[PDB]
Amino acid sequence: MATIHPTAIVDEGARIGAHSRIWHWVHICGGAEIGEGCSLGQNVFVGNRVRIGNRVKIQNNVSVYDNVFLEDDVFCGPSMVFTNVYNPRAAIERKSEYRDTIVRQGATLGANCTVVCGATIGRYAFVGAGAVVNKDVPDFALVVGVPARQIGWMSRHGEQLDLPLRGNAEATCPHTGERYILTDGVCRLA
Amino acid sequence: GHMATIHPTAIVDEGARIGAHSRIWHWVHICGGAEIGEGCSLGQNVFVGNRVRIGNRVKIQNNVSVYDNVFLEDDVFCGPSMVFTNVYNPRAAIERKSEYRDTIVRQGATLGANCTVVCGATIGRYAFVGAGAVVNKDVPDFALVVGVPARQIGWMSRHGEQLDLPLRGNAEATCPHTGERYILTDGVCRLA
Amino acid sequence: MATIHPTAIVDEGARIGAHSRIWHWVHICGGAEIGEGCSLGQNVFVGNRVRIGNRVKIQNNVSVYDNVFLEDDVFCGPSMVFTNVYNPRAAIERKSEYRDTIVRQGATLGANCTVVCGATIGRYAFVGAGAVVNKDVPDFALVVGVPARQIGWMSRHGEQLDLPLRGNAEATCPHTGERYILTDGVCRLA
Ligand SMILES: CC(=O)SCCNC(=O)CCNC(=O)[C@H](O)C(C)(C)COP(=O)(O)OP(=O)(O)OC[C@H]1O[C@@H](n2cnc3c(N)ncnc32)[C@H](O)[C@@H]1OP(=O)(O)O
Ligand SMILES: CC(=O)SCCNC(=O)CCNC(=O)[C@H](O)C(C)(C)COP(=O)(O)OP(=O)(O)OC[C@H]1O[C@@H](n2cnc3c(N)ncnc32)[C@H](O)[C@@H]1OP(=O)(O)O
Ligand SMILES: CC(=O)SCCNC(=O)CCNC(=O)[C@H](O)C(C)(C)COP(=O)(O)OP(=O)(O)OC[C@H]1O[C@@H](n2cnc3c(N)ncnc32)[C@H](O)[C@@H]1OP(=O)(O)O
Ligand SMILES: O=c1ccn([C@@H]2O[C@H](COP(=O)(O)OP(=O)(O)O)[C@@H](O)[C@H]2O)c(=O)[nH]1
Ligand SMILES: O=c1ccn([C@@H]2O[C@H](COP(=O)(O)OP(=O)(O)O)[C@@H](O)[C@H]2O)c(=O)[nH]1
Ligand SMILES: O=c1ccn([C@@H]2O[C@H](COP(=O)(O)O)[C@@H](O)[C@H]2O)c(=O)[nH]1
Ligand code: NA
Repeated sequence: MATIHPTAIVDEGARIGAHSRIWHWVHICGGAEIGEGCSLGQNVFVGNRVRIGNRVKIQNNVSVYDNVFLEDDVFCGPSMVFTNVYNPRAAIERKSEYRDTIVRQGATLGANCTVVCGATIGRYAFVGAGAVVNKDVPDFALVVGVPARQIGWMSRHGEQLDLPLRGNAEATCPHTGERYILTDGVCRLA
Repeated sequence: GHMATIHPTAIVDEGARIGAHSRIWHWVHICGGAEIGEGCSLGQNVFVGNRVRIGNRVKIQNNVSVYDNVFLEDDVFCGPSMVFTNVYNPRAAIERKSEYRDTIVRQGATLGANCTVVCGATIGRYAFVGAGAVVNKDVPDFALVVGVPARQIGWMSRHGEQLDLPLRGNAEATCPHTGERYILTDGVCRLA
Repeated sequence: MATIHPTAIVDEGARIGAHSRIWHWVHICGGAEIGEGCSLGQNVFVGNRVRIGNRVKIQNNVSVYDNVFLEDDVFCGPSMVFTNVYNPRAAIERKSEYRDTIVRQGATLGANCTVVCGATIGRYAFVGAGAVVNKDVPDFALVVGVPARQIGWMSRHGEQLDLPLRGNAEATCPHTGERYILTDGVCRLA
């Protein structure tokens, strides 16, 4: 019962869950699987070998290529960019050499960021606008820059935690008060 | 032949106000609340939201989404695939319509190709944002800013070439193309 | 001769060679010349004063504006960005001041990179994802960053060569055995 703009093209075979919204001039390939309550903005593209979970918000001009997997509650900001071939050359087809990109639950991919294929983006990570991610991003990490480097940690709500990057510590979300534990430089929810 | 108006493939929703002599190109979608002035150009796959005002002689290149809460004064230039935003710290599971921040671009400013403006910034008159920069703080009138994140490296004339003015302090410079005079007062540049 | 998606608009006059594929909602202007075996992805734009060679792969959301020239076997990654006016101001028409961008054979332009007009990108150069190029890129140079700086040398195959960044040296691609010579910091096939 997904609603699909009449100008969108959803190829036979594609599966789109209930309450999803597909906007103007979107193309979804027939292999694609998209969950419930998603939103796909103007000119989105989705390939065949793609799984998108529930409540995923994909803004305008995002191309979700083959070998990209988005867990539930992922946010893909305006004009952010995925890839699936690491070292493309026009003369050499590298279909068989695709690298996976996995975006874990609740991660936010800022506007106009780019993700080099092969990276995993952890749960509730936050990739600043314009960043170029070329390594794995820890759960809750705030990363910015070209290439992206970690400068802090972000709570689920989306504000920085008073927690060092390394070692062992604990902190609370400035909004909800919920506690996070850092152990050897890895952040988790308590 | 005849002058282009609004390409037939564009979708201009009922209620949109578009001024005379503006050109709207292929597969543009303009929402019903928008207002767009005279003499504007909107490139391929532009999107324009409802809560948007665009002045006169605004040139918006391909693949720019002028989302709700973005406001563009006369003579602004939005380069190819530059990107605006309206939520500072988006999370898919957190509704943030009530927390949008306005982005205001003042007269004559240039936003280079593939730059990004983090919401809430104000871009000053005749500012120049280099290609690919990421703006996350206000940009003074006439400032030339580049980089991720953007830092000021000079001052640009209205004509669009750097002025011989220091970044800080008091100074004066003249545009050699027009002879227009600029005055720097404690690091703030104005046209004389 | 090309295959053209029915939603594409290819203006009268445009020349597109055999075995080319034009995908959804692409607009090609009537002065354009595109060679054989090219692929133009979703929402590509091609201007009038444009020559694109053979086997050029142009991914989604690339606008090949007037005064951009792409040699054979060029790869333009997802949402990379060309320009033709150096210092745009909406009040001043600068058609007459366009600066050329020439991309030489086999160069790769990574996803979401940007090229400031006037640059020449050398043969088999490799511009990293997200870079902003504002100076000429040597043949075979690997450049990254905003603005782009050279960090190594890429073989035709698209893997770094065992060459110093500067100086005089030689190296061999392990995949093909082809030999490269670095002379005063200029790399060429022997
Ligand atoms: C649909 C499609 O996907 S089409 C295909 C489009 N694909 C792409 O555009 C992907 C382009 N790939 C890249 O940019 C890759 O990062 C490559 C090919 C440049 C990496 O090349 P490699 O030789 O493996 O270099 P390596 O990863 O060892 O990096 C060397 C240094 O350059 C840095 N670097 C590498 N790539 C980038 C980049 N794009 N931007 C900034 N820095 C970069 C690395 O961070 C490292 O520096 P550090 O040690 O200071 O962190
Ligand atoms: C339609 C739609 O708009 S959907 C919503 C899309 N919205 C977005 O993509 C916005 C993304 N937001 C951002 O990137 C923001 O800059 C945030 C959320 C990362 C800022 O997080 P904050 O915790 O407030 O960080 P803060 O602003 O204090 O910056 C900390 C440091 O990081 C730098 N920084 C922050 N963001 C960036 C960025 N995107 N790129 C590079 N540097 C950055 C700052 O400049 C500062 O360093 P400095 O002191 O040397 O100048
Ligand atoms: C269809 C269409 O094309 S519409 C037109 C769209 N066109 C554009 O968006 C082009 C925008 N132009 C630019 O970004 C240009 O680089 C300009 C105008 C900012 C250059 O301005 P100039 O005054 O000539 O500066 P200049 O080239 O001397 O550079 C000064 C310094 O800034 C750096 N710099 C210049 N532009 C950039 C940039 N975009 N990003 C990062 N650094 C930059 C230079 O590398 C130099 O630094 P360095 O000496 O430490 O390397
Ligand atoms: O002959 C033309 C002129 C313009 N455009 C479209 O208009 C945008 C703006 O082009 P230009 O900068 O020349 O704008 P104009 O001032 O001519 O509207 C281009 O990217 C294309 O989207 C086009 O398709 N054909
Ligand atoms: O089955 C397909 C194959 C390709 N594409 C479109 O073609 C572009 C380029 O695809 P690919 O790199 O696979 O290019 P090819 O060389 O196969 O034309 C994709 O981004 C889509 O726009 C598509 O819609 N369906
Ligand atoms: O009234 C609307 C709401 C949404 N959109 C399209 O949906 C995208 C997602 O909007 P939102 O879900 O972020 O509000 C917008 O970028 C645009 O593509 C519209 O065109 N009109
Ligand atoms: Na971009």
